[PDB]
Amino acid sequence: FKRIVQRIKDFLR
Amino acid sequence: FKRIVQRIKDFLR
Repeated sequence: FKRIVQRIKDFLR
Repeated sequence: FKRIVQRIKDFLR
C-alpha cells in the first residue's frame, strides 16, 4: 500500500 | 475535476 500511495503522490506532484 | 485532483494531492501531502 505504501508503493501505491507514493505512485499517486509522484504522478500528481 | 481540477478540484478532485487537488483534494487527492492535498490529502497525500
